[PDB]
Amino acid sequence: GLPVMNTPGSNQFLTSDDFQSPSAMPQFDVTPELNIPGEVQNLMEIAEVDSVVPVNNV
Amino acid sequence: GLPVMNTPGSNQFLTSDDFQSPSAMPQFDVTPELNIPGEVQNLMEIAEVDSVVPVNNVEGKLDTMEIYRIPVQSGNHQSSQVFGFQVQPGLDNVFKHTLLGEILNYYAHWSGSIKLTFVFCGSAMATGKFLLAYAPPGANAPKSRKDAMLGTHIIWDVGLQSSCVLCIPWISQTYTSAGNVTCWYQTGIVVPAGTPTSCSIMCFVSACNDFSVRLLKDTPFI
Amino acid sequence: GLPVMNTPGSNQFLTSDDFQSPSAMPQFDVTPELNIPGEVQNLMEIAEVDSVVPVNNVEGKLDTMEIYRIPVQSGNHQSSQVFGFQVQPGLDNVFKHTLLGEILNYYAHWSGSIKLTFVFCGSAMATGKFLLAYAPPGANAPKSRKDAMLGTHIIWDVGLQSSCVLCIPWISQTYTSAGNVTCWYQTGIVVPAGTPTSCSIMCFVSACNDFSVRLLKDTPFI
Amino acid sequence: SESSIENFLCRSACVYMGEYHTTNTDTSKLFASWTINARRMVQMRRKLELFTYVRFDMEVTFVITSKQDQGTQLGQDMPPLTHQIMYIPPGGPIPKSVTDYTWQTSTNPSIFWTEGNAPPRMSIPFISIGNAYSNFYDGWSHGVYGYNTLNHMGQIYVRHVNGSSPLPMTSTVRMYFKPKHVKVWVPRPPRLCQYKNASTVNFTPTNITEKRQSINYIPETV
Amino acid sequence: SESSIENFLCRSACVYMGEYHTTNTDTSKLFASWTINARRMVQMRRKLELFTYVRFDMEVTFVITSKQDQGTQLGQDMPPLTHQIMYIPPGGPIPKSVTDYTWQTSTNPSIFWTEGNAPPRMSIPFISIGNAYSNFYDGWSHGVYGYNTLNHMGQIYVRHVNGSSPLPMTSTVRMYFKPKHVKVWVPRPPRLCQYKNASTVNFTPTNITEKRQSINYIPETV
Repeated sequence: GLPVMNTPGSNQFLTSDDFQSPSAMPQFDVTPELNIPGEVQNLMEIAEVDSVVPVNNV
Repeated sequence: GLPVMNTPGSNQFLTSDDFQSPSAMPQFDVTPELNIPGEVQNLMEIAEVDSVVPVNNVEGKLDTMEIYRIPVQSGNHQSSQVFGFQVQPGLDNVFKHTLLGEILNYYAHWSGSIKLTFVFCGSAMATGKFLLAYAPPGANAPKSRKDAMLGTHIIWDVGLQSSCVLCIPWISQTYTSAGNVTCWYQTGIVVPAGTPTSCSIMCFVSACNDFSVRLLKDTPFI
Repeated sequence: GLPVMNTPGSNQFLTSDDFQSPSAMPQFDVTPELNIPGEVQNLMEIAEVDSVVPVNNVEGKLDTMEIYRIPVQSGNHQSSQVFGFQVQPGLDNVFKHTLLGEILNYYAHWSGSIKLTFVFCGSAMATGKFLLAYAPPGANAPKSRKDAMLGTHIIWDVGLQSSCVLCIPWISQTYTSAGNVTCWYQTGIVVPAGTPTSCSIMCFVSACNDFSVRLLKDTPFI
Repeated sequence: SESSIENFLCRSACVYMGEYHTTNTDTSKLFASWTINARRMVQMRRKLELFTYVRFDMEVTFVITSKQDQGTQLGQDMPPLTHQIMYIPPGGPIPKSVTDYTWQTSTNPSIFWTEGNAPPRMSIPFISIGNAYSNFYDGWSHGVYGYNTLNHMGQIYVRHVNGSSPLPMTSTVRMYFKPKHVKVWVPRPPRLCQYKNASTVNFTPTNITEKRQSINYIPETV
Repeated sequence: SESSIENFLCRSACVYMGEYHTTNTDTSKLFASWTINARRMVQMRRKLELFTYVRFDMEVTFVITSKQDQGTQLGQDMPPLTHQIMYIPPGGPIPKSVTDYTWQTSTNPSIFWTEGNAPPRMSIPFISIGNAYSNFYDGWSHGVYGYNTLNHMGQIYVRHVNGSSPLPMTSTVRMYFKPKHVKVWVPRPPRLCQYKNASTVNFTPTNITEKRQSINYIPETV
């Protein structure tokens, strides 16, 4: 039932794929999140901080 | 879960397929497009441009600019032939390496209509007449000026026009079975004193609006 | 992503499958259709055409036109038999290579009804009578003119009609167990002076509107 | 409904079985080749001769097997083999060896495939500058009788995609062919002669049908 | 519609065929390497020289085969082999041996794959800080003529993912390349010269076209 046709690219492991995955511990409730100060969303938040230059590098 | 059934054709690599593909750099924002002049959507835009025909492709002059010039000679020769060729792009060596010819050799079946254009490059004081005659495919080339006049022709007076344009309808491919064009001296060239002797004709070929090509293939040039 | 489960039957090539297929020339515009006369939708349109039966298929005349002519002889013979055969297309050598016979040998089970047609090809001055008798499948062939008259028959007077048509209802396939048709001299042929001696009958077979065929197979002829 | 044209023709068959090697001393035994005409498979040939003009798409599936030679060398640990299957449209270049540049041209559609997967498959549109194919042609090419240039449909080449100095193996290909979306015109009578060659309609004279005892003979009813 | 830019270019081809071993004494024969420039595959090169600036995505499929050496050792029972395929963006580190740390860096996208499965495949966006690639550049790098630094597109490295002290096998890779979502600008005349090297536009002078008998010569009509 439900005729189906395998396309090429089947049964390969591609390192950059984004598929669903089976969970190994389904009967497990994770610890809730805590509001820790200083959350980072983006690496530009680190680059936009002053830092001291070693100009006298002789 | 979700019962599923593999059909034949699974796990093959077909060279002509059109499937989705996993991207290797998803965290990457591409450079935006820039509006560069001269964008092309279609190869017919290249074929519909005039290009110069190497009509004088005889022995000795194949690497000079002299291949492009038709040699009009002076004196009284008012029945002789000036030039003649078959209209067969892609196959015949005259039309083979033009802009229309190079595009036609990527395809295996093509058909359309062709525009020819002739230009007289003489001095401003020269006058005379020519006869441009067209025979359909299947018909023989004319052998005189008289039987060329009995077909489809046009009388071109270079003292009044510097150019004459010609559209040819029935063109395709598969000892010719093609049409041909010939030019005949009606009068001869008359000059005043203190002018150059010889004169020249050039020829331009292009494609009209309707032109079809099918079955992309390999080009037989490299 | 999208959990999926392969069922058995995956990655097999089944000769009778009906799947999509990748095209090898997607950048190709096919030639448009032309309205040619004589389009066929169904093989019953070929079987429902008359074709000439080789009734006189005896030894010696199998490569001449004489195989198609039934030999009516002159004189007074007003009880003898002219011809007789079973009506079994596809199997019997009489009906085997007609237009209806060749179509029936591509199928393993078929059933329908048949139209026969007889034509008298004599001179315009000949007159006489024949008896055309039909026995159902299971019944024996008649042995005289009298017991053929006691069945289903028709009296055909060739001085008034040149042709006589006959529909046969119950036809199928699996020392015959089939119906048969016979022809008997009722009177004999009467001529005036200065006419040819012998005369001939021809026969045409076709299929009526209801005809069914099943189980496409190989043909046993090449 | 089983006598419809589509159910009568849309069926698969093996049309060619060739063999080709990885290394040899012949250089023509290193690839497999087949010109695609519809007059060299006796399966579909007689079924097509009932019609004068046909128009269909084509679907081709490939079944490929390999073996190692029994010459001298055992203990190998070879990876799975790769195969290239190239279709040439009518009007494309033709290779001469397996090392040719014509295997790499951008206009011949090609399929790459490795063993263990599902069998490969590609589909072809109606490739003709005319409006239908021609099963019959009463005339000349331009001069060969019976053959015209509108029934060109292409070729198929197969080789191994090894590197340099490979291991000796020999492969076999079966090409399976199937027509789709079929339309026919002008029915013809069947072929009452054994086919002699694959280009003409030549034959020997054969009898019309088979003989019997007399014109009155009917076999005995069981 | 078959002369559209997308149908003219969006087609696959083999661009590189390398070989690499599991164990050797050379340490450069233990991995496979290819710099990705669009001037070293003669298939797509001449088709791209009709345009001045191009912009496309890239799709790459890999076909990989293996064999065991014929040296000494048979009777093995090896599991299926694993292969690593690493792409380096323009500006990433380059390995020197198969044991390098650069095979493990988090910013080179990599694919792991084992034999018997479907062939691997990844897709690349338009990677240029400029707005289009350049088929032609009249100038200097900063000094090499004709070469600029905006056509960097990356490299490809392949090795075996064995453990320690492996078994001797040799593998071969075919890289198949295909462009998608193609846009072109500023058409150019075709290349009437055979290509000499893969970096410059150098050539030898060739004739414009081929010769004929005279300027009046037309072959005889059949």
